[PDB]
Amino acid sequence: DYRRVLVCGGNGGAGASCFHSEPRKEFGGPDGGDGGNGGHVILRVDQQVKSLSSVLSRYQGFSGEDGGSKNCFGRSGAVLYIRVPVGTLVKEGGRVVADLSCVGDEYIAALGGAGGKGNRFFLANNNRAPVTCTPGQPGQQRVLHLEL
Amino acid sequence: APWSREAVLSLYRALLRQGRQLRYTDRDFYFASIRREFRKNQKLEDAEARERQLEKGLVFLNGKLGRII
Amino acid sequence: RFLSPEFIPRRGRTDPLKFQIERKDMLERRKVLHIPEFYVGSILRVTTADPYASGKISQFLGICIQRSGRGLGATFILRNVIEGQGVEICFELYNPRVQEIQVVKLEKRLDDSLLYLRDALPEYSTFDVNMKPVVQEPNQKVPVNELKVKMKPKPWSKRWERPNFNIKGIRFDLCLTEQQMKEAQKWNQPWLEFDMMREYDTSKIEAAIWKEIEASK
Amino acid sequence: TVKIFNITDNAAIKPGTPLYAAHFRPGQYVDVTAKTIGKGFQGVMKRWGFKGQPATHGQTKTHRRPGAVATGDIGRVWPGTKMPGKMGNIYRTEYGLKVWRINTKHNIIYVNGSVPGHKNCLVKVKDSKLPAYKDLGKNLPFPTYFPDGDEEELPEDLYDENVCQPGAPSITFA
Amino acid sequence: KFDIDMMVSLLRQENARDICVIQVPPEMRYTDYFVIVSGTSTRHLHAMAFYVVKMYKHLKCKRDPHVKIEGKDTDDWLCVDFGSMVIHLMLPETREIYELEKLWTLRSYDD
Amino acid sequence: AIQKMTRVRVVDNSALGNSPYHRAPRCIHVYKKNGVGKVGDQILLAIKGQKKKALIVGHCMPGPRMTPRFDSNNVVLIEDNGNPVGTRIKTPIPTSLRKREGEYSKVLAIAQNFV
Amino acid sequence: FKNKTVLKKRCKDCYLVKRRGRWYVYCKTHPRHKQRQ
RNA sequence: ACCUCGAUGUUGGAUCAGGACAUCCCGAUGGUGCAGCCGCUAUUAAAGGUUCGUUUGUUCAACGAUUAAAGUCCUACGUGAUCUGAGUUCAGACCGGAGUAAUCCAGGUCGGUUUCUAUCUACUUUAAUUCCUCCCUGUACGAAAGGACAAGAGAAAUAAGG
RNA sequence: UCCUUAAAUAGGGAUGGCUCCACGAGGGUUCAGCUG
Ligand SMILES: [Mg+2]
Ligand SMILES: [Mg+2]
Ligand SMILES: [Mg+2]
Ligand SMILES: [Mg+2]
Ligand SMILES: [Mg+2]
Ligand SMILES: [Mg+2]
Ligand SMILES: [Mg+2]
Ligand SMILES: [Mg+2]
Ligand SMILES: [Mg+2]
Ligand SMILES: [Mg+2]
Ligand SMILES: [Mg+2]
Ligand SMILES: [Mg+2]
Ligand SMILES: [Mg+2]
Ligand SMILES: [Mg+2]
Ligand SMILES: [Zn+2]
Repeated sequence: DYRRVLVCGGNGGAGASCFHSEPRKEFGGPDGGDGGNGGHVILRVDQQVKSLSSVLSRYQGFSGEDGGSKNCFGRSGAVLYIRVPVGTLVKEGGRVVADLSCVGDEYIAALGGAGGKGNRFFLANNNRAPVTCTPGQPGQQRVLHLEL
Repeated sequence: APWSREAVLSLYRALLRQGRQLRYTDRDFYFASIRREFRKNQKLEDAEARERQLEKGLVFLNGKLGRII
Repeated sequence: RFLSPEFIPRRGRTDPLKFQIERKDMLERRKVLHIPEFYVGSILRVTTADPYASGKISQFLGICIQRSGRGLGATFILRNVIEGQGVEICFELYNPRVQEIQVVKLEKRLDDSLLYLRDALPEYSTFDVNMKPVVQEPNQKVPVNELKVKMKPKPWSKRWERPNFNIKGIRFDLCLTEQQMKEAQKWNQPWLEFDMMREYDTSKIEAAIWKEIEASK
Repeated sequence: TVKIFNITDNAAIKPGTPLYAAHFRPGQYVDVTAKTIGKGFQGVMKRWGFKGQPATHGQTKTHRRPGAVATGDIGRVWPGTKMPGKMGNIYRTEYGLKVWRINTKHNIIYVNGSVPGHKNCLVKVKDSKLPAYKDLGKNLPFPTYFPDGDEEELPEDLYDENVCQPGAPSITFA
Repeated sequence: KFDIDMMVSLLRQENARDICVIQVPPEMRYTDYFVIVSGTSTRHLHAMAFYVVKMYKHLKCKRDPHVKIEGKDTDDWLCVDFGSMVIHLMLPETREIYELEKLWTLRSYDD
Repeated sequence: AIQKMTRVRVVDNSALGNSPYHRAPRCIHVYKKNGVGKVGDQILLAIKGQKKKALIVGHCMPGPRMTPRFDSNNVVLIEDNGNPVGTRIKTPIPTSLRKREGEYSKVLAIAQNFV
Repeated sequence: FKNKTVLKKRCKDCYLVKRRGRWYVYCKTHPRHKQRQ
């Protein structure tokens, strides 16, 4: 009938900033792996679902793992799906941000923050030893109201 | 064009006769199916397809390959 | 006197009593189901009850392309093509659910195994499903069909041209070059026909089996 | 071969008494123990079904060899590690094999499935110990079958109910 | 007993929108009776299929093994295979696009 | 035994099966715990650059006695729900499909010939 | 039960009992209050 | 910067895996914003299991298809006198850049010898699990849509032993 | 961004500089076949 839901998209992992060193190559270069993206929160329409009792009032999109050493990347946050009845108006502040009437329809409520880059990403001929590691972008956190 | 002009009509008559004693199936649906089969197709075939059509109709009439009960 | 192959046992250390018991069971089943004489290459129609269906009988007609196994478990695999789809079925002779075996066309082929019919043309495996059975004279040696089949392109299920197969029913001249034949001859193994210790003499075994069959009668 | 059977005092039998295949009956479940086929010293791949190593792509003299036998820390090999050695020729038991038929004339038991050991090998046969077959001995000859008793001369062949006896009309699944 | 008479009676009682029956010859190794029925919607199809399955389960034939219900996930075509008969529930569009009638009356004389 | 990457013959009336394409259909996945497909087992199939479910209805690998061994690995296209994509099957279909676990009534109904 | 190092009664009906070696806060009206040391 | 620079390159992969539980699945329970199904959360449980492919040395990651699950780790970032050398490491040569040049490079690329016959220790034959289908039963629960346990039966798959 | 695969960190295409005809145990990609 009507449910106030707090969807919080995942947070991208912060890239690492390390450097390689191996027996016969001491200055082996950057190993900062990039962080995984945050898992988006997507309201997928469900025909079986007929009321908004199922949907919770607090959804936290999974956050991506931080980048590791050895150029290891971070597992991106998995997509969180909110099954909703067919014909569900989604409104932020009386905005009707979505209608979600058709079967198979889906609206991305809170996009998971993108993952942060590692130093090896900035590695280049000009930059032979980057120290930068962009922090993982924060995930969206908004309050969406669902009306049948 | 067909095997004979009266062969098709006699076959339709025999099919309707066999549908007269129809017991389990929907008689109206059976008649509608026969009408569809003999109207949607039997207007403008080539002289060759008539033989195959009447042969298959005759086999259906015979029913040794499955009959409608 | 045609002794069915399954009766003659493959040599081994297994006790003769096991063969005696198996032959007793096989003969006692034959007393119910008449297993006619037939050879690899002869066309057979087998009627068997379907267990998947409600006992509805099923008939399969095809050329027997191999006779394998011994004892109660003996099988014969026969082949055909239905709507252009090659199908082979391995029928167990003594399965209690084969209602009947009919030798539609009794004949012998140049080879004791026609597995190469898989690679031969489909015509040599096609056989009319409703073909009527032919009649052979009561006192007459089984006809030997000297047909030599034509083979499709060289990629085959097996290297039929190799000597070890000892195929005689294939027109190798048509599909294989003389160079290919000479290369295949590299596996000749001429001594294999002259090593006398490799030969399995079954005269006494056949005589004993015939005595057992006559006693059963 | 002489084998020992654990019995209750109820089933004691005077030494010297013969035993016959009819001591069992069709439909019973039995256990058969015997020395498996001896395969001699066998490599790890055949003995324990190890994957081995690839045939090509550089593998030098390692196609059927064991990999790392243990970790480096322990500085030893754990007891019971799977290593190449003699396979088979040991006593193994198959449990819960159904008795499909008994030929009394030749004293033959038809036991479902495979049994350990080669042909003409001596097998020790006893009533199944599985819990499902705990108390199925009500109808079996308790001490043993005594032909000398001659209560009813058994037929030549005793068949289980579902067995397609030879000589019966070809089965139709009607 | 549970036979094609029971089939037709139950189906008519639940008011199948259209019914048809084929006497499959014994030489065809499938079954004896091929029933094809059309229904209003997937809900009606499922309802009538469950009803007939319940009647089969409740009536008789304890020794007869239980019976599947195929096509539950699909909405336009269900089918129940009994020991001697097979029923195919569907919608008008599925029936007219699959033409099981011609297939099972004219075995090798159709497209 | 239809594994991954096997080239399979689409024995069906479906447009996907009967349409020419530079790449023959290949098994993409065998819906079985062990990736070995026998008669009645479902598989994924790459037809015309598309993923489609299909059903095994015969294979070259020998099976148990009394069952037919076909010359080519035949397969029938089935939608995700289970409805066969095609409306007719020409080559013989083994009768053993009836008693196997799983839904096969639709396929048997579509089939013309049994073996 | 929620594992707590310090056990606190939340409502009036919560009661402390030392069972099987450790303290528990049991509650009938609000079984949500179940706590284990 | 404490042992090893008086022949151990290193990362991945193959093989075999031993171990911890801070449990991914399967088992038993408490709570729930637990009607049921899905779930979330916490206690207990390490017997068993924990997939295959495309790109790329790549571990990781992305993507495709699955699974009951595709767990986090330690084991000389386990294991190279069991294997591989794909990146990386010497001699050769290019692109970009620095340098007057010789040359150089945490950059990109093409190529590039992986020995050992085992003396000692150790070791070398020690009651299964899960998925699916049916029944219960489209029953409990629910207004409906949906949809259960437990128990039973059938099918398989893997693992062990033949 | 498009093609190639189901999936594509691979491959292909949107005075000097262009221009691959031929050739290459050069380095990548690939159809089909082939095969332990
Ligand atoms: Mg082959
Ligand atoms: Mg190998
Ligand atoms: Mg080698
Ligand atoms: Mg494509
Ligand atoms: Mg100091
Ligand atoms: Mg724990
Ligand atoms: Mg460490
Ligand atoms: Mg290298
Ligand atoms: Mg470099
Ligand atoms: Mg290189
Ligand atoms: Mg080179
Ligand atoms: Mg070495
Ligand atoms: Mg050595
Ligand atoms: Mg490649
Ligand atoms: Zn309280």
